[PDB]
Amino acid sequence: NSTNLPRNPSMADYEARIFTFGTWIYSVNKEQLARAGFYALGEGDKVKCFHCGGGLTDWKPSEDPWEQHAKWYPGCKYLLEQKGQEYINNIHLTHSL
Ligand SMILES: CN[C@@H](C)C(=O)N[C@H](C(=O)N1CCC[C@H]1Cn1nnnc1Sc1ccccc1)[C@@H](C)OCC#CC#CCO[C@H](C)[C@H](NC(=O)[C@H](C)NC)C(=O)N1CCC[C@H]1Cn1nnnc1Sc1ccccc1
Ligand SMILES: [Zn+2]
Repeated sequence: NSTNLPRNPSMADYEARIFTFGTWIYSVNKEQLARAGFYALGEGDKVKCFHCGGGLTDWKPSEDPWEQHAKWYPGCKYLLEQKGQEYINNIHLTHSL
């Protein structure tokens, strides 16, 4: 019929997300992480996408969350929505060496 809404529709609001990044000890921008649909799980730099539940760790001190979301989770709709299919495609294209 119609499909694909978020698994944890309680992390849909940016506020709810930066909420968790209060005790964030990492140089990976909390805001860009939250703004990218991410939220800390409570262990390490372990985050997830609120929509596609895509998990990410091992963040480099200067990674751009938006680039990572594309790469690891191309089929996220939230990503598609905020960034558009060219972005995702462009990211993946630059990757190629
Ligand atoms: C650099 N920028 C950061 C953001 C980054 O890229 N981080 C990477 C990362 O977090 N990734 C890579 C894609 C997946 C994601 C990890 N992930 N996925 N899901 N959750 C997570 S982390 C997490 C976990 C819990 C809560 C929140 C987050 C990565 C470096 O982090 C490590 C991790 C982990 C984990 C795991 C899942 O493992 C796979 C499912 C797989 N296991 C299987 O049973 C598969 C289905 N069977 C084939 C797996 O571990 N594999 C598959 C073949 C062998 C191994 C791959 N491998 N080889 N050597 N090391 C590895 S582990 C690995 C995983 C992804 C990329 C590279 C290496
Ligand atoms: Zn996602």
